[PDB]
Amino acid sequence: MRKLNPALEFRDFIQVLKDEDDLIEITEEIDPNLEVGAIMRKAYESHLPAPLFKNLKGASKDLFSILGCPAGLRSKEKGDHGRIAHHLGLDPKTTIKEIIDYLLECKEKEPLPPITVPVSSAPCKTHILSEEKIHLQSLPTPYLHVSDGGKYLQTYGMWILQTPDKKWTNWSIARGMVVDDKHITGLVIKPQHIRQIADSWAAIGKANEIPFALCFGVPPAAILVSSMPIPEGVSESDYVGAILGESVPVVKCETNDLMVPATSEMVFEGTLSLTDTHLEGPFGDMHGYVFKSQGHPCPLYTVKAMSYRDNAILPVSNPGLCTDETHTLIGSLVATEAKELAIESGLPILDAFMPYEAQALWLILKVDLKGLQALKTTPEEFCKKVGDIYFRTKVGFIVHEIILVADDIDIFNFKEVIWAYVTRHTPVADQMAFDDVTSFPLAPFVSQSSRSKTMKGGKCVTNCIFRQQYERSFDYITCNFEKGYPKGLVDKVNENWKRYGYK
Amino acid sequence: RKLNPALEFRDFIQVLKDEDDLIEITEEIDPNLEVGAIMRKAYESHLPAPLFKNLKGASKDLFSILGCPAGLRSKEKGDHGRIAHHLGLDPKTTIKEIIDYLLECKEKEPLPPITVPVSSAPCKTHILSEEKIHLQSLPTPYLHVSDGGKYLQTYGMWILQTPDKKWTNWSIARGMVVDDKHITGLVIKPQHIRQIADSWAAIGKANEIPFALCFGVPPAAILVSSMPIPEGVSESDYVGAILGESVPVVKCETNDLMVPATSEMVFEGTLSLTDTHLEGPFGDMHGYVFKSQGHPCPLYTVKAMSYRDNAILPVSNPGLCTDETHTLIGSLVATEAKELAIESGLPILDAFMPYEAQALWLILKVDLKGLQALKTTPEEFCKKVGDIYFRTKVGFIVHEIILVADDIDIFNFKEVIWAYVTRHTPVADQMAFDDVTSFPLAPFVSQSSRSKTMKGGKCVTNCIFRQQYERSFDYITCNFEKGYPKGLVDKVNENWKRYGYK
Ligand SMILES: Cc1cc2c3c(c1C)C(C)(C)CC=[N+]3c1c([nH]c(=O)[nH]c1=O)N2C[C@H](O)[C@H](O)[C@H](O)COP(=O)(O)O
Ligand SMILES: Cc1cc2c3c(c1C)C(C)(C)CC=[N+]3c1c([nH]c(=O)[nH]c1=O)N2C[C@H](O)[C@H](O)[C@H](O)COP(=O)(O)O
Ligand SMILES: [K+]
Ligand SMILES: [K+]
Ligand SMILES: [Mn+2]
Ligand SMILES: [Mn+2]
Repeated sequence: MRKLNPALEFRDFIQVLKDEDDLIEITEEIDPNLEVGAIMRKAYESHLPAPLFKNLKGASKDLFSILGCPAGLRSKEKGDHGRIAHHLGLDPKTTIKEIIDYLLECKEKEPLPPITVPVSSAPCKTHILSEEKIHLQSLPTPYLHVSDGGKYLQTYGMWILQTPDKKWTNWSIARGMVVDDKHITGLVIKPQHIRQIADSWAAIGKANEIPFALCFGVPPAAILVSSMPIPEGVSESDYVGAILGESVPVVKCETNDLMVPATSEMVFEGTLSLTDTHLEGPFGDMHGYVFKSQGHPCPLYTVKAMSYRDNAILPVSNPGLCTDETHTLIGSLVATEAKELAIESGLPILDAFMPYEAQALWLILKVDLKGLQALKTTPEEFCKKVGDIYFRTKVGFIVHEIILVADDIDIFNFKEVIWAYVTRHTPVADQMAFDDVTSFPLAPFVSQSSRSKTMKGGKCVTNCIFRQQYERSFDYITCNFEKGYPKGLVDKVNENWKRYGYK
Repeated sequence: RKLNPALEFRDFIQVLKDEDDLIEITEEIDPNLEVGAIMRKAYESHLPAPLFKNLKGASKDLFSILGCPAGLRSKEKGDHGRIAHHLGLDPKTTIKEIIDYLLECKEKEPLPPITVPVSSAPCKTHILSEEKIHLQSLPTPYLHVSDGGKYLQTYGMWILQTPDKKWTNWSIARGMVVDDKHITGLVIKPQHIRQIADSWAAIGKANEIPFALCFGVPPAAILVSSMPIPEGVSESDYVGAILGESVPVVKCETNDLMVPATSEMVFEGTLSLTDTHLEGPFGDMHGYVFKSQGHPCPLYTVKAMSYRDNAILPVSNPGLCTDETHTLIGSLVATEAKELAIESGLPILDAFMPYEAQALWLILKVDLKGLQALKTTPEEFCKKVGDIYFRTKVGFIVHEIILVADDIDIFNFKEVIWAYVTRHTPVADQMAFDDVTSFPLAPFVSQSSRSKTMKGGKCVTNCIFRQQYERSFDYITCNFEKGYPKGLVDKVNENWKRYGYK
């Protein structure tokens, strides 16, 4: 078998998961109407192998297979974050901390802008359809959740938009549903870069004609960085190239000047209008709900051209209850940028993480107690400093509760987090509300209350650092097996376990 | 005959053996740390309970240790089966069914204990008078690093009786060996051990309260010992109702208290509230040993002991979830919490204290039809709820009451945490109670200034959407079992193996 590069090539990503027994090719006919979604949910929820649906009801030979759960969790024996690790070309057993720290290290690497390759060598140019041959309604697009507002073709593809001055090309994920034979609609909302760039087209009189590309089965490093809140003005492609150690190979679109990854499974091209809008949503989302007939108009994308590979594969995320990509990518790439912001701001933080169990609503900051102690501060002042750094930023947008814990908590393990949360904060008294900051409109407690009108508040910083940890050493015993007892005793017990009779 | 694990501690051990849920460790184990460490490993992976048959320093009779008598075990055998066996219930009975059974038992005729012959009573097999009491000779475990001492009393039953003899209380409260004749332990309000002790102090007998301390009692008894049943009600009579028969008892050597005839060990003597000794710290239900944070507690003077051949000390070693301080303490508060909701007219279907929340969170499953009939608001309902629970003994340990609608399975922490984070606005949906009694054991209380006031720091958290207070609100829960029509869910489960899943 060839040497696999799953960060660079979507199909190598598929092969590496086969070789790890982490992918199940389903060859029997599966209905894109709910059945795909339901299988994906069953697989996410027990951390099982990713399904590749090779035989979809209503598919042509090329359009398409579906890959579900591309960044779901899997058994610990294989490395439970192996799928995320493979998007970055890392050892499958890498921890999430290491994943995060690698993304931060790649920020100081030389950015490698994309490299144009010949069209004759680019798999995404194998088939080219011009406008009259665009028939979105004939694609076997999944209907992912009951009461979704339409069929969501765009759950794990990359939108490419570029500023008018050509200086900033943004790659990002935002949901899109098929509206009719030629149109997609989806979220283009503040403070997302896709809206920022669309607005820069509006600012010069071209709100009804913004060029885009939508690419599926891009280099897995590209799709991951597509979900990451990197800074404005920074073209994702260049940071992808630093992650990969090589420039992303690209080709020009058929109908505009945008560059698309040469190994994409499927490329859609066209223009976006902010002034022609269509009812969109609802969509089963990151917090675990479909709220019925709660759609709202969004912009229309007119598809004008398409290109694709033989036997093309559509990667799909089907969000809901933890754990899926809206938790493993959205949350952790937020936590990555929250750590960066801590470094920028000088907060005494070791790590950051968004527990999956908290539906990417909670941001846990692991506080370096010595560094905290060096500030000579109080919980009230420190919680204010922290909330003020995070809750007015794009990075802090999805976050409604920042939880501060000492450096004895493994924040990446929710058994330790929930322990620290309930045992170390006094309800209400240890929580600081932030009334005036922008609410995340998707939080169900926000959207299903009068706060959906006012758009402000409902966020807090929760102090789970004991008062004495603001001042000095505080040595207590954590009462479990591994931490509670001397290393000699833990080993002795572990060595003799079978001999005792445990079977 | 038939084993009766509810009535006999040794039948309880036998049915755990019969289910491969008990490991008899026959090599030498040190009660210094090693027992407690083995126990922690067992609890934390829901493994078979250890029976330590050969403790360093033990005599032939005093003693073996059974750890984890109410720990959780594999779902295959019934994960709550140890608790079900304390009540003589099917081992696969769920904790909801356990709770509802305890509530049913409240309607049965109470059966007070019946005296049986001393000659037949196992707990009278060996009898020691005062001079032969040597508590330092017992292989008492040192359960956690930095414990204040060796806690003999973690899963036994204190017996105190009011001076007028109308109420005999059975309860568990920790106790450590002080010296060769004395134990010290918690005796705090609002617990009944303290309430009864105070009634003795009011008539000039604070320094001479009769007590008995019993180990390896009838498991139904040790379970009700951890339950906050009403004041004035003798546990023995409800334990009777649970068993379908009177607990068999015998009189103490040195006082008038009645002890279970099948007890493994009985210690007797006098409690003094006014002779105190440094007690603790102890690794307790919230998961911490706070080093050198002991406090003065009453002294128990042991004047007599009796015991069986080959006696067994049952032991609980608390800490991170899950152990008896969560499965018994929490669930038994929940049981009385549900009973209180019924008596107070709240529309509560079920109550539970998730193990993950270290018995600090009480979840109340609200009947939405009942809530809607109230025509109330969240603010009013949260007040009503906190007022009912936080001002009474049953609410003592609980710092946060979480209200959820009837679509949440409160026995499943995946649904509870999902509902918690998604359905309440941080701070705005929380109502603080400032003037209620704090649980002194909560680490956020003990390690703050609130340790000096003992007031406040409790809250009710509203996880019921605003619309659910008024009318129907049909939304889709985005998971496999709830999100999809039943026919599809069944179809996927039937075809799973054929897809290629293994
Ligand atoms: C991984 C992932 C990220 C989604 C996402 C999903 C996934 C799988 C979906 C498709 C399943 C459902 C909803 N999503 C949207 C989304 N951002 C957004 O504006 N609208 C969305 O609809 N995000 C987040 C978005 O990709 C991140 O906020 C990026 O930081 C945005 O890029 P930018 O920083 O360049 O604006
Ligand atoms: C099961 C159980 C219950 C403990 C307990 C433990 C266990 C295993 C320990 C021994 C491992 C550690 C600490 N415990 C104490 C405790 N109550 C108390 O006042 N002091 C305690 O030290 N409890 C709770 C007590 O048993 C319940 O609150 C009962 O409601 C008390 O009975 P009462 O209502 O008759 O007063
Ligand atoms: K991005
Ligand atoms: K009791
Ligand atoms: Mn961007
Ligand atoms: Mn009582």
